[PDB]
Amino acid sequence: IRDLNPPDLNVLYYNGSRLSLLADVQQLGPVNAELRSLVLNMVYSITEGTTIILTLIPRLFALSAQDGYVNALLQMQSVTREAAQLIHPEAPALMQDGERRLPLYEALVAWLTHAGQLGDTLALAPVVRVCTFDGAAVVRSGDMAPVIRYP
Amino acid sequence: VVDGPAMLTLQVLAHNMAERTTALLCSAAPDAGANTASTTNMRIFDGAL
Repeated sequence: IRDLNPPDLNVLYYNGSRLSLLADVQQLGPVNAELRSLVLNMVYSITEGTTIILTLIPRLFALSAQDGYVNALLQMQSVTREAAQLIHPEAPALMQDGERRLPLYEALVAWLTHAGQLGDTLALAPVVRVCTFDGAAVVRSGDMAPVIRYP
Repeated sequence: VVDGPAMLTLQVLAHNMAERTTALLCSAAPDAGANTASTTNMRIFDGAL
């Protein structure tokens, strides 16, 4: 997405290991296939209950003052920390046919089927997990491992 | 020991005067880099004349 806009993002971390990755160019074809797979699943999470959830943005930035567990969310690199500093949103009222329906419930289930699904949509599925039989908590790099399907 | 004609310089007091000593309470607490959700309500009260 940087290549469509005339720093930095290379370094990962896991188990304390520092490791970067080798890449030079990316073809403009498959990036559009990845990006169109994003933004369709991005849009399909936004439902009528989401704007009600957006009114709780002033609540979280007040709650991150009080508990460090809420401070474990924002990480200073999220948009929502700096978004809460400027925008004070408020709820729309009143919803059409609000007696018969549940807007907060419908926003979550549509969110769980598109955005929470998207970890499957870009890469392939995690078909396989690991079940050692003689119990080895760590399977070392360069060794075999027992293998059992994952649903 | 004060000279004679320098006494007449006191007329400048007719140009600038002041009134009473006023008590003060001043409260601004706690200064930045200290304000935490545990520590909001407590203040530092200081005084001056």
